[PDB]
Amino acid sequence: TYKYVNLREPSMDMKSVTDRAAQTLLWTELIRGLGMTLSYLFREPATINYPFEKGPLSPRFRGEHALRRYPSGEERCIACKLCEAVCPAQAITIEAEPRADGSRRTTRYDIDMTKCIYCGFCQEACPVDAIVEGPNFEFSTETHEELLYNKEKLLNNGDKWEAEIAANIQADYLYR
Amino acid sequence: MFMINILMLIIPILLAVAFLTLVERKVLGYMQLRKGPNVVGPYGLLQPIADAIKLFIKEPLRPATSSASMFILAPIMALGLALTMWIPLPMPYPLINMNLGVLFMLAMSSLAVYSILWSGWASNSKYALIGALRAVAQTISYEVTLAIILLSVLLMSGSFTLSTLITTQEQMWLILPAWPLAMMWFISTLAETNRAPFDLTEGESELVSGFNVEYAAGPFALFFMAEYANIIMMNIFTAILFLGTSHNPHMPELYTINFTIKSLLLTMSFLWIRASYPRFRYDQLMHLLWKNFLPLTLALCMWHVSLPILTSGIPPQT
Amino acid sequence: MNLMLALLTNFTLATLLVIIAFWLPQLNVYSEKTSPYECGFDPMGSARLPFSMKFFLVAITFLLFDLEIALLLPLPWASQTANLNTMLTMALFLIILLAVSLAYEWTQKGLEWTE
Amino acid sequence: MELLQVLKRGLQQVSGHGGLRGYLRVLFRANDVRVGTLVGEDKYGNKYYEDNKQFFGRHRWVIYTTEMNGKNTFWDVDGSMVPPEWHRWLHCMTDDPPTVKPPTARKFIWTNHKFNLSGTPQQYVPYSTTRKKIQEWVPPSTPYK
Amino acid sequence: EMVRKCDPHIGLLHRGTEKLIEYKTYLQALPYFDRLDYVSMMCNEQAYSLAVEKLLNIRPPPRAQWIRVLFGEITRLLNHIMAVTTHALDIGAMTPFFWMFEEREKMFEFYERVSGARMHAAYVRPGGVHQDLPLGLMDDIYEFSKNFSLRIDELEEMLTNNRIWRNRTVDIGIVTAEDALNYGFSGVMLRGSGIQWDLRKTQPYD
Amino acid sequence: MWFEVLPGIAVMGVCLFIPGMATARIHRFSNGGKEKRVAHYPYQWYLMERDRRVSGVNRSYVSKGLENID
Amino acid sequence: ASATRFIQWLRNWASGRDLQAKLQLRYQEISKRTQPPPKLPVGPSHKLSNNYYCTRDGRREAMPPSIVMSSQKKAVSPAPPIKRWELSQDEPYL
Amino acid sequence: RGEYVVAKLDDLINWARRSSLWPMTFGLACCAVEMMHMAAPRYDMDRFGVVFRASPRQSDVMIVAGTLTNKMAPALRKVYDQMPEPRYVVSMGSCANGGGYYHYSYSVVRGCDRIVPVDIYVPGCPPTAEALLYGILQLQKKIKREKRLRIWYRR
Ligand SMILES: CCCCCCCCCCCCCCCCCC(=O)OC[C@H](COP(=O)([O-])OCC[N+](C)(C)C)OC(=O)CCCCCCCCCCCCCCCCC
Ligand SMILES: CCCCCCCCCCCCCCCCCC(=O)OC[C@H](COP(=O)(O)OCCN)OC(=O)CCCCCCCCCCCCCCCCC
Ligand SMILES: CCCCCCCCCCCCO[C@@H]1O[C@H](CO)[C@@H](O[C@H]2O[C@H](CO)[C@@H](O)[C@H](O)[C@H]2O)[C@H](O)[C@H]1O
Ligand SMILES: CCCCCCCCCCCCO[C@@H]1O[C@H](CO)[C@@H](O[C@H]2O[C@H](CO)[C@@H](O)[C@H](O)[C@H]2O)[C@H](O)[C@H]1O
Ligand code: SF4
Ligand code: SF4
Ligand code: SF4
Repeated sequence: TYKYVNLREPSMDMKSVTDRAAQTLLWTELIRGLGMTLSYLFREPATINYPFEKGPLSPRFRGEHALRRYPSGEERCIACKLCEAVCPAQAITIEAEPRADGSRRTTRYDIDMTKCIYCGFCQEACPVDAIVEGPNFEFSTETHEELLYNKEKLLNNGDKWEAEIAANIQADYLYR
Repeated sequence: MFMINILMLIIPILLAVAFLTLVERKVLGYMQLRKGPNVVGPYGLLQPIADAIKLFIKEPLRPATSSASMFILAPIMALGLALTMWIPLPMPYPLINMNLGVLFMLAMSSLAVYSILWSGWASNSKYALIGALRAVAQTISYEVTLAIILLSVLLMSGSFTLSTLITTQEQMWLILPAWPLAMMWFISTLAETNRAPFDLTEGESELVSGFNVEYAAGPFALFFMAEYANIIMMNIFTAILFLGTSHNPHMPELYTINFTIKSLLLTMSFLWIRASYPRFRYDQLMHLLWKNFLPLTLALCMWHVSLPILTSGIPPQT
Repeated sequence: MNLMLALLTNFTLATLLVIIAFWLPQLNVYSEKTSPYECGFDPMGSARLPFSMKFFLVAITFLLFDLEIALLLPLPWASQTANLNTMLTMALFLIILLAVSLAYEWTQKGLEWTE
Repeated sequence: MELLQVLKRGLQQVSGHGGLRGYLRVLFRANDVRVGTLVGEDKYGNKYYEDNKQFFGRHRWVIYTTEMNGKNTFWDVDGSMVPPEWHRWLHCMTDDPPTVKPPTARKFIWTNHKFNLSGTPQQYVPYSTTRKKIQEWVPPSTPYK
Repeated sequence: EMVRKCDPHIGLLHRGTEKLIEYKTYLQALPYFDRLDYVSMMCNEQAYSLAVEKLLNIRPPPRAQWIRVLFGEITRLLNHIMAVTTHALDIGAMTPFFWMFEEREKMFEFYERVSGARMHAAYVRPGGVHQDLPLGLMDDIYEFSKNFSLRIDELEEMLTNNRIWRNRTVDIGIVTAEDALNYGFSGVMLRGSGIQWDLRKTQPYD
Repeated sequence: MWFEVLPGIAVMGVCLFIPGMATARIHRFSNGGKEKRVAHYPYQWYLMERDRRVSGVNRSYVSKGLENID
Repeated sequence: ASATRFIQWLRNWASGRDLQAKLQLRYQEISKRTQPPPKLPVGPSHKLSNNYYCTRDGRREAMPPSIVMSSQKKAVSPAPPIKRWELSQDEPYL
Repeated sequence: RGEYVVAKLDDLINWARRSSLWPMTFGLACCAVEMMHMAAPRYDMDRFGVVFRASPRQSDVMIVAGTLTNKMAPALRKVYDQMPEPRYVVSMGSCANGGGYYHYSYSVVRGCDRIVPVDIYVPGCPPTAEALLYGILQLQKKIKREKRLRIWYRR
């Protein structure tokens, strides 16, 4: 089915013709448009009072990255490199070796946050919930070098944000 | 004591202009479902001060290809002439009482156009030139109709003196016997002030910034102050012409309050109109005035010559 | 005097604002900064090249019409004449000939811009 | 009259903030003089408010502390001062404030939140976390040749 | 100001997307389609997903197909708000942009709630969608959809019968039905000239 | 809310009220408490110039009444 | 929602609509930001028997293209002519 | 005291410049859509004194909102040079920050800071409208820290 957006014939009875003459001379349809903007003047504005108020977000929000731990404090990451393999941007760089206790752990874990596209594939790929995108989006920096995260930065992010990250994962892990 | 009176005219003009910029941004904002400046000072009251200081400590640029003297002259003319427009205004007493105040205002409005033409030409850049030549077309569009609209109204006042319009409208606003002319006058002032939907010589979405695209910092501010001063002055002129305030010689401040309220609301209407409509095409502006207003203005001019004579109500010469 | 004093004060105030604007701020002038603006790419051809005027005929008509209002602006004074029969006839005569000239230019397509 | 009731609410805001001095402090710090229900306060002094009659997005807000981590934040406030436990509630990722549903405690979680440290001596500086890969031969310290 | 010739020079945003895709797996290449027409993110994902599902010879499940249509039409609303309001903003009518971008902001919330991203969701994938709708989302889409037609009415009150708007758009850029087909036009650029064509009707998907 | 636009309007209104009030009051101060004399036509200027001589203090606005005719 | 009665009347009149029935600002009709956990269904291949992958393997049913002609009676069209669209009965003319 | 005066004068000019930041109407790709959402009613950047102006001569900030390609690089540098000073550059999004998804392309500049100096880097792809607003407020607090007159006094 289709419809015509603009295929109508104006009527030619004297009343309709005068109605259009009054429209042309008295600007009635322009006055009508002024009414709409006037109504908006007296509507409450939609503006929120940032930074004292914040736009709403959901548990799935993809923000700044963080490396997580088990409740014992051991790192979850076991250097499988799945996140590195899937990263569409090649933003992840990893090196690994047996730890002094034999554990399979990384010695390098970098995320170039200026390469990253904040797609969340890395956290989908991680089999142990080690790498996540946290809820923080307020981490703009004054220098480029400050956005080249190494393992120490990412672990500090996890320790900094774990309280929120764990609750966000609790809310959404049953959709995953 | 006259020098003091001059300063008590132009210092307030510039302060009113600065806070008209804040008012416009708030009025547009709320009409756009937002707030507008409300952080710099309470309710944004210091925002005009911040912008003014910002611009005058910004680096001013003289373009490599520009004609230096004319580049500097044009903004000086713009603001100088804008302030000159205010001296014959009766609020209720003019600073300068002129026999032909209306004719003086017409002449000074024509001279102010050259601050657009010369700034655009002196910039020696294509967008600036295009903006200036749009000002030529705009002036050609409205100037003839604007003068004849005034003439038809003055056939009821009887003189070219601005203060006589107060006497003329002591019983009734001239908006009643001449609302068709008020309609056409009001539109002509939007074109005269380069205001939306006739903001063509700047035409941001088309010409980036048009005639003033090469201007920065203080020289640019002069053009902004000029335009906003003319917007207020032309609505005071509209209030005097068509919404005459009664004048009590012993309480002249009652006139000033009533007249100031009327002029403010007319200025708010300019912002309201900017919020509501799309922009004209500058050839469509020329056809609006010449093919619609001018035939009607000529007819109404004939009518307002005959009407006083046929009703035996010709006004006094004095 | 009052008039000349008022004009001098206005244009002196404007001049002082320009003097402050140029001498107060810190400047850093180099070639690229002062180059002509054209949306990021260098201009092609001088801005002094001829710019065709498509409303040239309306512009000439404006000159003739702009002199008509000089002839009409005295009408408020002319209405004080005792010889109102002649004055009203000549006032209407002048305005009609202005309307006839407008109608001629309109019907002859003088008000359409050259394409 | 309603126009009178409106003026009464405006004056209640001056008392609701503890007087003209308190009313002016919030007007100049936050450009907002609304009064809300105190949902809670965090260990840095940030106070959290709600008013569910306000529209979604304006129904929760924080008045930042005036001093955090040795920094004077009376005029300098930024969104990175909200700690993670309140971050979830303030952004409406959850309905429950940390007062009612406190986060799970871990011994490795930061006890002291830190705001954005860019531009300061505490800023992060990147470096390679791996040890040198090739070991160079060190010549003997004795002469013998 | 007569236009004697238009010579559009493009490539100022050419980023070798098509060469880059040759170095990605099919999953890794999906987010590149969010960033093509970056106002219609999920519609671009869907086109790529249908292509891969066709070469795979697999079919997405019915619920994913319904979610794809649902968010395809939410995306169409996103696109048309941007198309109309920025078009009006260029012609000088700046106020519809602000009224309608508040609606766009609320639709960005739907994107973020299903995917975690307001714009580049990477949500539609070959095989279906990445995650199921969070509980309570369809209620909120209904609340938004309930009020939206009134917002379109306000937009039409500002423009549709405005004489200034009509003067700027009526008989401007007329293209004939024959030229549009031969020049490779599609979508509204065909239907504006009377051609009765819409792939959702003639070559339906999902 | 829209009434938060009012403060800027009031400031604009006060500034625009000043020139009219100032001109009116400076005229009274400079013309012995009265309105400034308006002389659009030569006759009005003639009388004003005559008042300057009649005043005896070279001010056209110092009036002389019956007390000046013996 | 907090507008006074006169202001509601004024903006209702100016716009010609009843704006209070469809406010563009969200209040309490929106969902709670905390929800009960989901329990999502499984797919048709979640079975313990009669579920051999080789009977549900779409990729292995894809075939190389059929060669119709290579270089190693009535006229036809690619498909039947398209049926003419019918006018909408919801609202044929805008 | 000279120091007290220049300290207060620094506060005035710093306050005026950060309170009245006019970005150039300059956008490149997807990130410009979030920049549009900062001007939209929810965030209303105008309420901080942040107003877009088309002309570089009347702009104080360049927000590089999107991928910078090699073909575009000379134009971006041109309009940056044509901004009067003081001027600031905000790098928005991974593309502008360092190439992002197109870092390895033959046609993309690996970070706009190869072309212009950058004051603030806003991460994300795209950064949310609120994240960009956080970056602008960060720029304001940087301007507030400037010590031009204090350093001039001690020259
Ligand atoms: C409606 C009109 C509105 C007008 C608004 C007027 C602005 C009011 C606020 C004024 C604040 C004080 C001015 C400071 C801004 C100066 C610009 C700047 O940042 O320079 C940084 C420069 C920094 O210089 P620097 O030495 O540190 O380094 C620059 C050199 N390189 C590039 C190598 C590093 O400061 C100065 O050079 C001098 C500062 C002096 C401050 C006192 C100003 C005295 C004013 C007299 C100037 C002489 C000309 C006469 C002008 C008319 C006098 C009023
Ligand atoms: C006793 C005998 C009496 C004899 C005398 C009788 C005289 C009265 C009867 C004569 C008719 C009265 C009306 C005359 C007013 C002028 C009318 C007019 O000129 O409008 C026509 C004009 C063109 O419209 P358009 O459709 O584009 O083209 C027509 C076809 N060619 O349309 C336009 O102008 C469009 C303008 C667009 C820009 C508008 C932007 C502002 C709109 C809001 C302004 C509201 C008006 C407020 C006025 C305030 C006054 C202080
Ligand atoms: C292209 C060419 C167009 C030419 C058009 C010319 C149109 C002229 C129309 C006639 C205009 C004047 O019309 C004429 O005016 C005079 C006075 O003004 C009127 O005269 C009337 O008033 C005057 C005084 O005011 C009395 O002296 C007279 O007794 C009385 O009849 C005439 O009754 C009227 O017929
Ligand atoms: C005494 C003063 C008052 C009397 C009016 C005086 C002005 C008269 C104006 C011209 C009247 C006749 O001349 C004019 O001819 C042209 C023919 O090209 C017509 O113009 C025609 O094309 C133009 C442009 O599309 C449009 O105005 C209109 O669509 C159409 O009518 C005008 O409708 C007609 O008005
Ligand atoms: S979010 Fe995407 S681009 Fe960023 S590190 Fe993870 S997989 Fe790579
Ligand atoms: S996918 Fe997880 S466990 Fe594997 S390397 Fe990445 S962060 Fe470590
Ligand atoms: S950083 Fe991301 S959102 Fe921004 S332009 Fe690049 S791909 Fe688009």
